[PDB]
Amino acid sequence: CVIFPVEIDVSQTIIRDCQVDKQTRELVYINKIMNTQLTKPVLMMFNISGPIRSVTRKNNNLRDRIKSKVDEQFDQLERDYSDQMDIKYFKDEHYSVSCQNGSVLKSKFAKILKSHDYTDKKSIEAYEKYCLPKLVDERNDYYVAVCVLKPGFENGSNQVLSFEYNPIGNKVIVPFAHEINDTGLYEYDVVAYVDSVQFDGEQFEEFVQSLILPSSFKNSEKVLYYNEASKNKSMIYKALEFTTESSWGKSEKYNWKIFCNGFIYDKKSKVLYVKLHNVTSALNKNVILNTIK
Amino acid sequence: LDKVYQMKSKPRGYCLIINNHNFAKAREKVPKLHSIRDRNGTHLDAGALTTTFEELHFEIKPHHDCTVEQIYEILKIYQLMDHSNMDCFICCILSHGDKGIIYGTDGQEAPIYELTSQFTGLKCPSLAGKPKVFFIQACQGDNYQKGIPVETDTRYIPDEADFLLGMATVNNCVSYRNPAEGTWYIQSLCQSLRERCPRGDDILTILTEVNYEVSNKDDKKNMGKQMPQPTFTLRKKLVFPSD
Repeated sequence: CVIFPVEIDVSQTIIRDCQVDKQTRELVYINKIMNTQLTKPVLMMFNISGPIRSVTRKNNNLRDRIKSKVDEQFDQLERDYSDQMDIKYFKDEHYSVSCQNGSVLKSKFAKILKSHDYTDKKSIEAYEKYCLPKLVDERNDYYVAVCVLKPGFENGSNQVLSFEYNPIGNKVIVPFAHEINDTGLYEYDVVAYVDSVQFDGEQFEEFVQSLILPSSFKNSEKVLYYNEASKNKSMIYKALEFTTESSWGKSEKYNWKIFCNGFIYDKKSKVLYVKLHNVTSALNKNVILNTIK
Repeated sequence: LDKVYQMKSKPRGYCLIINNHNFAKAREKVPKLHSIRDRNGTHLDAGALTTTFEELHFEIKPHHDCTVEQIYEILKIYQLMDHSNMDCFICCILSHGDKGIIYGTDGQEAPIYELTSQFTGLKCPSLAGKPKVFFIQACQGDNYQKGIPVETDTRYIPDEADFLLGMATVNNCVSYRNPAEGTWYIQSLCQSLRERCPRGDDILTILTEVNYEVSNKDDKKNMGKQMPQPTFTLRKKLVFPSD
């Protein structure tokens, strides 16, 4: 049964944020860029609820271990009938992470002792207009993690990064935010797994609702929206459904339900399963949650 | 003048349908087979072949999820039996596979040769001279068949005679099974059999059409194409009538 799948194509984004102890959570982040042979210093940033107390590299076996635990949680919704078969640096050689107090990054930004210099203004200039303005706000807190994946990062496995940090105020900021673009629309391709956070349908209805799903190329396709509240569950997601006919005998129909995207919450476990696979939305924001107070 | 296999016997013959569904034991033991899923839908073809070979007066004999070892025994049984009052013997295997093999619930292969040779003229004197049919729905490789554009449409007999062997696919290529409706081959083998049997057409005529259907069936996804391919050492037209 085929061994020719997943390769230089598999690179959406995987994020896992778990509470490791009383006041320390751990962030695991794997993006497309980290999985390619960089030839120059690459820059990337996001938001963290608190300050980073340590940055390390993990084994790629993690990328699938996470994406599984989640993809499965959503797959229980679907009904796919497709044919099957039989001031706080953290230097290192390859990378270089820096964690500053949101607002501080704006005021000094230019300072690239993190060595994203040779990109000069013609390259940094970009990030202050399309990214930076979306990482700092009226809540001058919201620390910004700044990484500079320097070449060599590809060598060996362990492309996954892990941020150990101390949440401030009981807040958790799952980094979905993008790079403000001229067009006005953003395409999401990410799976996240955060735990020890309290539900919040208000912000999940707002997100899921503004999602434009991919097409199955069938006039009869309708995109329904859901808001179930099972036993130990609560799902807010949009799926695409269309009925299908038999391929031989009896006139038995088959009601599909695919491309499900949204948020699933385990009332008991206190875990948040997120899935935004190739969906478009005019909403480009991070998701803020509260740690079980 | 002519020739045709006898099929008068009221209880035509047995129909060991071996339907494999759960390959969990395999997902654990055999390492390579850990990223393997279960054959969801097989039930539609087991309940398809059972219906078909029922109107054709065949005394079906279903078998759960069996492992290689059990399978060998299951065959070693209907081999020591007497098949005189029977004018036909059928055997259907449904499960995963690869290069001329058919995995079992366990995860270890089981060469087709060692399964179909179990019913030679020698091994089963009772079945000598009577057609022994085999339908094998299973992968046979990891490769996908491309699809080119047609732009149309008293004595002694050999020990391995009378043998129809329907292969869900050519060698080296994959077979297709659909969770909602069923597998292409098994389904066509029935929708075409259960229909052409009234009008009295031999199985060899039926399998031709079947290769037609599955050839059109297309894997909308990975541009896939299936292509059955039977083999026979039969001596006379095989045909079974009903009511």
